[PDB]
Amino acid sequence: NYPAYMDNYLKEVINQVEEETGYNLLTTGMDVYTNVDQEAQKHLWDIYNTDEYVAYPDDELQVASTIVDVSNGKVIAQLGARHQSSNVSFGINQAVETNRDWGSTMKPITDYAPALEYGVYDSTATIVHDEPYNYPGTNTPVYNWDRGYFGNITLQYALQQSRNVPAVETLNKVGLNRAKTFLNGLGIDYPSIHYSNAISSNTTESDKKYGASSEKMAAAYAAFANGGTYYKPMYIHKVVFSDGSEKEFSNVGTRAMKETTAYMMTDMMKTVLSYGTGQNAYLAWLPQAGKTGTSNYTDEEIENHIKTSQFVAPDELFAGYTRKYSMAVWTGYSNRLTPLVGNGLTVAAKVYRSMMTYLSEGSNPEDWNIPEGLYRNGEFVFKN
Amino acid sequence: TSSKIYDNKNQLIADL
Ligand SMILES: *C(=O)[C@@H]([C@@H]1NC(C(=O)O)=C(SC2CN(C3=NCCS3)C2)[C@@H]1C)[C@@H](C)O
Ligand SMILES: [Zn+2]
Ligand SMILES: [Zn+2]
Ligand SMILES: [Zn+2]
Ligand SMILES: [Zn+2]
Repeated sequence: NYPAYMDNYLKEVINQVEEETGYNLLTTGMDVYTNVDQEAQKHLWDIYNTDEYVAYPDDELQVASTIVDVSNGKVIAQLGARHQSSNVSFGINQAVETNRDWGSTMKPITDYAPALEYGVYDSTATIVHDEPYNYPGTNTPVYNWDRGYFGNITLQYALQQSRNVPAVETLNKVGLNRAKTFLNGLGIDYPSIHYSNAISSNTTESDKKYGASSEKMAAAYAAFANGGTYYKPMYIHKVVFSDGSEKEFSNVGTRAMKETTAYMMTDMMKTVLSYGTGQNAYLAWLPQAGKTGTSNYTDEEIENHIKTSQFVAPDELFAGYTRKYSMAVWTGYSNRLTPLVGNGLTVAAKVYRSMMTYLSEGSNPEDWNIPEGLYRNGEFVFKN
Repeated sequence: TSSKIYDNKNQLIADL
């Protein structure tokens, strides 16, 4: 027996124990010590399943999210579903599932960070281009959400307004192979990468590690938070075996980007919340950064299954981090063909706001310190 | 057969 709110977390623990030990804890007696902050995890459950924190449009709208400790990659909370009146033990955990499109949340990690890392751009003020534009080697246009084009704009403003053209063009300038390598360093892979991946986590396999889940995004963004080191999501701290043996898991990280890249990304993503698309997550007292995401339906889907001229989306996504924690939030419906509408598109950011409030309140929320190699200027940050 | 699971504060949370 075990509490219901822990069902998702335990399922990953079970999977992670046998990955490292080769032993399934359900068939072998062992005491397993985990990274789950029980109080935080309960609060996540409170947010999903009550009225106290978030105004949901209906009871079938789904939320999946993972919260990570930015210093070690310990997953401290995870809930893959809300309102589940079907108690089969250790079911599909949507929080580690990579089969929903993470849309614009791919931009910082696939496009803009690599461009800064490999020195394609030199500052957050670099004039980038929002003009009519085709996917390289194709006649298909990269449309913006409004079908409009802003023209000559700063990098910062591009990311902040979440424009598509500058993102895709940036992926072309970094190069597909170079970008794939960058994503790998952040725990994300594709079997094959394509230019549509500048604005989509859409993939062919997703049998295993391919694409993006709240789990992988939490881990990926955590790198921005800590000056650019990636940690593997860890659910288990220590196992003690029936025969008295004990195995402790130390969490070691890998340099995923230069500290200047991290800082510059953070500095731009601060504005997403203040001046941009992320304004439902804004908190005056909390130094935090983040990126929003709204995936879209296909050509086949708009024609045949989706009937409306209202703004709709199968998936709404937020990915934010403070100095201490990283959180990726996915929202949507089980059936992708049930579209998010009006207030439903604000859930993802409001779930983030509520959880982050809880976790950061009471500490001294530290801001980020401008590192050696960068200097301030007006609204923007420049290299040396 | 008998596996115990503890949170980050070492207090039992599941017995499987
Ligand atoms: C990314 O997910 C898509 C892109 N980005 C995005 C977002 O949520 O950042 C949108 S929603 C769009 C921005 N917005 C505004 N409403 C009032 C003024 S700005 C609705 C957009 C679809 C990318 C895959 O297209
Ligand atoms: Zn609470
Ligand atoms: Zn409460
Ligand atoms: Zn251009
Ligand atoms: Zn291709």
